[PDB]
Amino acid sequence: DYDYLIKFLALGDSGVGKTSVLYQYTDGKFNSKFITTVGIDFREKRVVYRASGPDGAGRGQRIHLQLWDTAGLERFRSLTTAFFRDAMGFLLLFDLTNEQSFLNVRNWISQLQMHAYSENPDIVLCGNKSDLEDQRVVKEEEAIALAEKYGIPYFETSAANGTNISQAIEMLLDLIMKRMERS
Amino acid sequence: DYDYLIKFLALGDSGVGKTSVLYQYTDGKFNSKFITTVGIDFREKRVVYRASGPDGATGRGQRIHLQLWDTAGLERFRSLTTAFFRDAMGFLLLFDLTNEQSFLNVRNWISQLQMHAYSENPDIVLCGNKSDLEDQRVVKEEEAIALAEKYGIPYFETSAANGTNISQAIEMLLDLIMKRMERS
Amino acid sequence: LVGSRHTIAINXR
Amino acid sequence: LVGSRHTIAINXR
Ligand SMILES: Nc1nc2c(ncn2[C@@H]2O[C@H](COP(=O)(O)OP(=O)(O)NP(=O)(O)O)[C@@H](O)[C@H]2O)c(=O)[nH]1
Ligand SMILES: Nc1nc2c(ncn2[C@@H]2O[C@H](COP(=O)(O)OP(=O)(O)NP(=O)(O)O)[C@@H](O)[C@H]2O)c(=O)[nH]1
Ligand SMILES: [Mg+2]
Ligand SMILES: [Mg+2]
Repeated sequence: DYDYLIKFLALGDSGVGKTSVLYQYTDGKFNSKFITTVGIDFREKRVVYRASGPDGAGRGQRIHLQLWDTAGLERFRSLTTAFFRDAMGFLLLFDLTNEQSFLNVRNWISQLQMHAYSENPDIVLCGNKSDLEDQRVVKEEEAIALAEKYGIPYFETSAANGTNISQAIEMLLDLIMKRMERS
Repeated sequence: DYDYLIKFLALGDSGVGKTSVLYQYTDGKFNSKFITTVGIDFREKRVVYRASGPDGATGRGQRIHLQLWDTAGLERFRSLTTAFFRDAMGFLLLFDLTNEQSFLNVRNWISQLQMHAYSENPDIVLCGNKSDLEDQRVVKEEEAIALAEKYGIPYFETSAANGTNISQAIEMLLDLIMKRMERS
Repeated sequence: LVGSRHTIAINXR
Repeated sequence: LVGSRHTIAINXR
């Protein structure tokens, strides 16, 4: 049925849209009403990964994606766990309409490098809620600069309408599939 | 994770005491107020594991990192068809000694386990919880024991409130897994 | 732990 | 997936 079970973890302040980003990705659905995640949760999706071919060459592997959702209010608490060190890649979100959630991205990355299976784990940075342009407060150049300083991909996404959700997740999938041994 | 990282899943109808049992085990604490579990949750515990022979000869302790997963009873059988569920190494199956229907539903639970776990015969320990409520007890001990014998699984009557048999039941499940696994 | 539906890697199996 | 603090088993690594 599947060739690889791949586990990713979404992170970021409460309210930035972690639950909604996973839900729009796996089910194509979105709920307006905020219900904070307690404990932890997950979703799964079977996808097909076609590799980045050199010179342009095909070889599509069945991936079983397992997408873990964290409680933003628990903050930095379950970083201590063997569970966390089993996460293969990180989808790090902030809220394009919340400067404070963006200002907290530096410490999230620091916390990530300190507790993951690697001091340089794969991270994809998402500026979520791009559909609320009238309430935007984070300037694209600042977000792009921050991603460039750390060397991680940056996407502006919307869990409401799906814009760039799959692109961001497939980018994380690609990093892991190229870093993993025997592939 | 030091010698081994072992993962268990606790199951049963809503209200039987899954969250309270795992919390009593990891923290020795209990709360009377019912806060039903939404989604999933887990607690981790470092414990020492001491193998026992058939004669009772005890080997040296091994450091186990236990990862104990807690499930929502209201989503009864929601997605036993996930890769998450197929990664559970063993199951702590609970019912409530004060709720006969939760006990009558144990057969269906075992059926659903065997159809959806990593194996057709996964390790199971049956707990009859809330043994501290003697006046409210309704499940007949002889019938719980008969049922356990039929499926060949250990049975413990536990209390999340006062802690009785909680370590024993989890330790027996750990013993089944350690005995069963392949090592390098 | 080897099963008819899935092999669980233990950090043996 | 081999890391400096831990190695993740991929159901390679
Ligand atoms: N317009 C819009 N609203 C969004 C978007 N993503 C999330 N929201 C809304 O913002 C709120 C928070 O979403 P949610 O996914 O619960 O955030 P979270 O990161 O999971 N928070 P927590 O960590 O507390 O569980 C909800 O009201 C949700 O509908 C988005 O892309 N666009
Ligand atoms: N006296 C007593 N009360 C218990 C015991 N175990 C649980 N309870 C109580 O019974 C209720 C249910 O406990 P809980 O652990 O939430 O059950 P659950 O199986 O996790 N329910 P859910 O599936 O809805 O999350 C709570 O009110 C709790 O205080 C026990 O051994 N003794
Ligand atoms: Mg959430
Ligand atoms: Mg509960």
